Amino acid sequence: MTLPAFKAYDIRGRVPDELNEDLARRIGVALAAQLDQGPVVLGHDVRLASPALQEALSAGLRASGRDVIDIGLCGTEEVYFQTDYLKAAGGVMVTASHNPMDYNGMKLVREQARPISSDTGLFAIRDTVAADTAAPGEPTASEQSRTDKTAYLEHLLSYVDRSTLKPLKLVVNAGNGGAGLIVDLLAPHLPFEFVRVFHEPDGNFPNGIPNPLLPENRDATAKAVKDNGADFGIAWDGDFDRCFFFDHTGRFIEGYYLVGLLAQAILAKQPGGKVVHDPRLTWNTVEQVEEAGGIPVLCKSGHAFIKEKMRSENAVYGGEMSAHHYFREFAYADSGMIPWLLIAELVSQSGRSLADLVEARMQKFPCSGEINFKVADAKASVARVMEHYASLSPELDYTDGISADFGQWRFNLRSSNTEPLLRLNVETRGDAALLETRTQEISNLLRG
Ligand SMILES: O=P([O-])(O)O[C@H]1O[C@H](COP(=O)(O)O)[C@@H](O)[C@H](O)[C@H]1O
Ligand SMILES: [Mg+2]
Repeated sequence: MTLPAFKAYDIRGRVPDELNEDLARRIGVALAAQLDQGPVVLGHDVRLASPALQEALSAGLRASGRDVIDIGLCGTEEVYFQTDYLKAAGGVMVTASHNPMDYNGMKLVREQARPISSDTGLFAIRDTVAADTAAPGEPTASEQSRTDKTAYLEHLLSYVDRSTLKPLKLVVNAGNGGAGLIVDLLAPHLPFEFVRVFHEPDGNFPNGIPNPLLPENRDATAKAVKDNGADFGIAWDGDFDRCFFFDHTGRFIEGYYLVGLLAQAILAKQPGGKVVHDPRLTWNTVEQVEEAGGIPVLCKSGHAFIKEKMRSENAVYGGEMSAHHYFREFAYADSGMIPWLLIAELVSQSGRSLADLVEARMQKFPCSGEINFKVADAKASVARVMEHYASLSPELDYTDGISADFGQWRFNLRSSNTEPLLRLNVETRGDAALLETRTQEISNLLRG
């Protein structure tokens, strides 16, 4: 067989059977053989096993003559940022992001924080690790501790005009992951009044694993916003490369609408820029990008496709509906911090609530949300859907699965690249009734 921890985009498995210190050391050795010359940045999240896995990675890297730059406990985006900023050969973040207690993992990047994925080196590393029975060598390179965050913090703050910010009251919910450290380092430089929820880093996760999409976790941010009259609320996953927004009513804002909102915010600073978006939900993003004078660029779903497209297009911003936001100035990488700073600046400058910034867009382009289906035969299920709709002659696009545009409504239906699932997204032109009837019709076809 093959090591199951090696996934499409990263390494993730249960400790110690799928991932352990020995495997981590072998990954470090194998990674050294894949990178161009230079040092390697290492960081880790709040999980209990994360430091020991990073230490093993470092031991393997240094046995292979790689200098290591230890940036310590951090968010994933800090590995991306420091890898690029320090002109490193590559970087590894030790993290399980949002997963359970017995699980950990790694996200690997090369120069300029370019992704290393299954077909761009990650499976090559897997195969090297799988066959490596060599004795651990001893270190031939050094490790340096670089825990200064100053350049990262300055970079984050450079996205906003601090003189235009208003003293908004913001709920912030780190979910006992790592985001609170950065909020607290940014706070002396911002006028906001923070209401801190689940703020302390705690790898035992007393308040639940850090996954703001779980309704019970969602409600903790919503309640804090409502009870404190906050302007909005922000929650992060554990490694804080995703952020999640709650308006002043406590309503969680579906991520689709943030792509168009953030695109408009960025285009005010970089006029005429290209904006990359995914194919799942599109109409609102295309319109808002064009209305702000930008050029929208359709791209297959997945961070590696989006980053590659942004690079080839010099795109200023790219966004996925699923809370991933990528910024050219940030080494084309995703940040869970830049988005809320941009939104706080937009609320401050415009005098409009976050609710009102999105309300008309949500009415104009209602969407189903991503609905997942585990079916007996995905290919037969997809064929049942396409046969049912054939007589309507939709405009079809195979950029990523099947996109079908019927005029007043459209869907995207695709197989996940990460799990054996079918994923459905539907949207309409301002018609909630059509959205529901079509979503239910497709759902019935898929399950039949
Ligand atoms: O959810 P994550 O953090 O693993 O995120 C990863 O998988 C997601 C879902 O991919 P798919 O729909 O093909 O399964 C991608 O959108 C995302 O860019 C990628 O970083
Ligand atoms: Mg994450």
